[PDB]
Amino acid sequence: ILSQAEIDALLNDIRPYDPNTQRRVVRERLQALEIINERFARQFRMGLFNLLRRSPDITVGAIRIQPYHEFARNLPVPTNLNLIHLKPLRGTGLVVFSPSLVFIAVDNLFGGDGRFPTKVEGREFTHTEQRVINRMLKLALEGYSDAWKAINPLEVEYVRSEMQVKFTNITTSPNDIVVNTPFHVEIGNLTGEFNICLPFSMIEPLRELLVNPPLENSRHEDQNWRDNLVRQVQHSELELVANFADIPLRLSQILKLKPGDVLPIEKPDRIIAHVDGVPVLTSQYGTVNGQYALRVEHLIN
Amino acid sequence: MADKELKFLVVDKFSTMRRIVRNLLKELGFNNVEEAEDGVDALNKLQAGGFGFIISDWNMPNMDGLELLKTIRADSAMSALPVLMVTAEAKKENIIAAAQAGASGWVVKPFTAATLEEKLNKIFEKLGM
Amino acid sequence: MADKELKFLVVDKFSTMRRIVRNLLKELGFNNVEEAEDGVDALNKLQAGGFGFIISDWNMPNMDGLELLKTIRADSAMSALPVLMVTAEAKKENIIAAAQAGASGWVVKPFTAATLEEKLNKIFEKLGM
Amino acid sequence: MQDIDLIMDIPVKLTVELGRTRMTIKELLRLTQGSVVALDGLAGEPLDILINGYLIAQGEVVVVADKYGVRITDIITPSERMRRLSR
Amino acid sequence: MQDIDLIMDIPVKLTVELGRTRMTIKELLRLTQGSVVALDGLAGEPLDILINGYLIAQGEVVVVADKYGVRITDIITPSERMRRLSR
Amino acid sequence: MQDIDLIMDIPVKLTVELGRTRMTIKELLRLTQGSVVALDGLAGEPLDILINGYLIAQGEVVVVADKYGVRITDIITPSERMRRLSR
Amino acid sequence: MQDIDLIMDIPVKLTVELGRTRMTIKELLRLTQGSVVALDGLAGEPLDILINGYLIAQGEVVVVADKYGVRITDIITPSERMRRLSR
Amino acid sequence: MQDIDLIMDIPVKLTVELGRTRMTIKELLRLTQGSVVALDGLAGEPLDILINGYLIAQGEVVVVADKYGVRITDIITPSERMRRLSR
Amino acid sequence: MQDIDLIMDIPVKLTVELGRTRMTIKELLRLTQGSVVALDGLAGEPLDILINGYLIAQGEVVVVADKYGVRITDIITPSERMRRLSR
Repeated sequence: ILSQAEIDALLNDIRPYDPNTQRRVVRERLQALEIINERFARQFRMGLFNLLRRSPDITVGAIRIQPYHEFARNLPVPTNLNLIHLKPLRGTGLVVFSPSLVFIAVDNLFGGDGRFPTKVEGREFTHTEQRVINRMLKLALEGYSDAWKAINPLEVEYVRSEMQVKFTNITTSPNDIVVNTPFHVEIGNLTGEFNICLPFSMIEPLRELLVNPPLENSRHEDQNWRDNLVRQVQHSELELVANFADIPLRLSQILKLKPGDVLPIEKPDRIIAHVDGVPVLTSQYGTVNGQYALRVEHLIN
Repeated sequence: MADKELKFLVVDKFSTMRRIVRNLLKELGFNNVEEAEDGVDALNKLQAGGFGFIISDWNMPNMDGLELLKTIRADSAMSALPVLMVTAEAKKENIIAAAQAGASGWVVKPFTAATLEEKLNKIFEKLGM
Repeated sequence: MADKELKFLVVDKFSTMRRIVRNLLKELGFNNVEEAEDGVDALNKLQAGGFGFIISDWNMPNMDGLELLKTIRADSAMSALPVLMVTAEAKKENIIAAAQAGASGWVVKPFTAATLEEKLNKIFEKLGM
Repeated sequence: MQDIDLIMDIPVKLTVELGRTRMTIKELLRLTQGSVVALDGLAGEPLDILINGYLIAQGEVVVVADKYGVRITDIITPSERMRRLSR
Repeated sequence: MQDIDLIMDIPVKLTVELGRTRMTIKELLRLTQGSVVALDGLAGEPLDILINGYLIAQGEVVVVADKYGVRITDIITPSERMRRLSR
Repeated sequence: MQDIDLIMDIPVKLTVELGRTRMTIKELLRLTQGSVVALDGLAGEPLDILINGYLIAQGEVVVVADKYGVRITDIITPSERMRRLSR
Repeated sequence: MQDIDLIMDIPVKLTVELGRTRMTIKELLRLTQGSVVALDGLAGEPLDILINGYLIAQGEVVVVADKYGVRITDIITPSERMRRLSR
Repeated sequence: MQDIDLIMDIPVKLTVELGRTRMTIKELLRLTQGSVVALDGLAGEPLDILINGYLIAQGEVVVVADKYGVRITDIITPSERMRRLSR
Repeated sequence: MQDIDLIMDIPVKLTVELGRTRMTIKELLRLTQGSVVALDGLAGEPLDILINGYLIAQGEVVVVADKYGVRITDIITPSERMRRLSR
């Protein structure tokens, strides 16, 4: 069985800005998404072991981030496309089942020895194959929902099934950024793959939650830790800076400044104290014990 | 660039596969696409003329892809017509037989749109289109 | 360094052992790994070609490792193909017979990943890879 | 001086600071209405003059007809620049 | 709502800023035709939206039928505002 | 050059504006999340470069390694100066 | 919580120290390019975490995606603090 | 040399800083056990060497027999001195 | 004296000790508010002057305008160094 390359062999830092790129991309690593995918992977491996009576090997691939059109362009056709909803997040998610994985599951469920792989002829899946895909998708959605519980409880609901990417309509524009997580499934000598693709706008509100690699916290231990940390930080020193007033001028007048020159300024009724440029309070100025003193009036809330 | 008005003949025993191929060609800028259910219908439509490219499946009822390619090559008016072969199993013997018959390209199911676009570009470059 | 795209053929009667060997090879940087259930299937896949290294078990149904190694060495196109022998019992007579047959290495079950890596490195150094 | 006038044609903001001091946040929280905070600068010393937060000169407080004013006293130079840097 | 309508009967100008940066005047004079200036904002970050020079929101650049557009994303909020100030 | 260096030892802020437009406050209130606002500048035209709110040059948007950048194209020039002031 | 938020609207600087050691100025002058200086802290011990020069916690060095990071381990506590002081 | 010896008969403390960064107090409060904080210094860059809080040199981290060590690389130098002060 | 000025550019802390004495912890526990502890130094003797805990000179207490002050009297030298060592 010749691969495409074998068949071909035998037969033979400055970039322009395109506003059609939606550059709101996350250059930070989504560790939390990686942990969720690992948990999802394990929970599903179990489910597949229970369903198929065989031990599956599921490998999580790299979480590649790319525009939607590129993701669509790299999807083998025909393929089983399933639309899912991740409540309460807004949007439609995709669970992509490759025909090879579907055929392997059908073989295992119906007593297939696995010695005769079924070649994809490009035909539509039958009703029995549709029911098998249904069961696999239900198991996958249950595993995904259970995996997401530790970070953010989400309800996964199946919407409809499609065979062509054009009917998915999960993104407003072909250039929209989506998050795709490929999975490789090995069953005996047969290898299958499936993909989970999520639009970035769906997970954009949870960007900070997805960023850091988090877990193992508490409610009372963390409470005491936070209280003691707050107590410790209160001893830190800050530089309190009070500005007398502000004068709008030009650079030419600065060059003409000489000893004795008087610059008119508006008399401030209150003096604003700034910490690293951030105002914290308003006060009146005075002299106490031979030093300039500020009489606090209000604290900036 | 290849002529966007080039006429394509998609031959496959499955209507869904033909629709998928037509949509992929439309996404590539080719809108003149006709469909054939088997080799006999493909040859009958070829006798009408006007086609510039053929995408045919290997195993089809009443005529397989190899016999259709041989018939096309045996016809002087269509001997130079490029034919793209799409199959489910890439057996070496079948590929060698198709190459000896004069196949312009080979695609293995399942495939992506990128692979089809690359094959079409290579075929057009070989033909100088 | 050995070519990371080198194709490996793992032959063993147990699927779990083949999966373990494939995972160990993947951890070593080799991702092109195929599996064979017995000597007959291993020879059939070898007739396809493209393999650069073989890991085969000694006792396998319908063909043992020694007969498979002898058949590989008897073939001119595959006489230079390295073969790694993995066994459960390291009898001196069997080891001598395999060495006379042209075995590139020998591994005894159970083994660690370090031992397999050392054997692969030694075989590659002997072959100049 | 053409480029010089070109850049001069830009409005900029001047800032005069009464003084600087360092305190802990706990002490800041202990401050209420009427609380007293001392500054590190001696009474009568010329006040720092800043342009967009950059210290370039020192001046003295005067009252102009009903408005506060700053009398330019002395500028900087790398010597004072380094001097205040070390200071 | 009455005062809301009264001020509603007024036109105002909205300003969108690509980014901000700080440089010396010497570097500005070194700039010629084709010179390159980098901005402190990362590529793809929402751009500042200003009303009469006052930052009130952030938005993203879109193209509308042949025209540039700004997609409203989030209001300024006090904390982000103070952060930009300290910047 | 002496005064040039003296003013060179000062930090200033540079501002790049995507575009300008005029709208009523009622239209601003009609704007919600996802609303579209058109700008008076044509797509691709060089963007205004401002120093402390003063327009001094024009530039084009570029991406530098992962960051937005402005390519200096041409100075403001004074006839265009008055013209834009009048606009 | 009100005062907590009021002080929360303030930026502060965090400092992580690799280690501490004592040496004479003569030894410092004997240091050249490539010279080696030993630290009093054992290899692998958590590093001191300081806020504006004040030690409040200890952490361990980690690498985050291409950047150094400090893993929070334990707060300073009074006894450990007094111990470091006596040190 | 006499004054050199007179000051040589004095103990001083040396401080090595892993890196520096700026963050808001709100972000500091969001930090818990296991939280990750990035530093402004690139991985592998020589670390700042301070004497009583004064930066005088830079060094690289080494492990000595079971202990952390700093390899002296280069002195601070004064142009870089002002630059870091400005930072 | 270049290296000398280099090292001088470091802030250091000076400590003046009123006196020293030795007592048992039981006696320390017997101390309450108003308790009296005697020092080994005679009244009027110059007080020890320490730099970072290192004794380098002796001085006398004076009052400066409203503030305590130490009048430098005499330094050390290995003779006094050994003398106080033996003392």
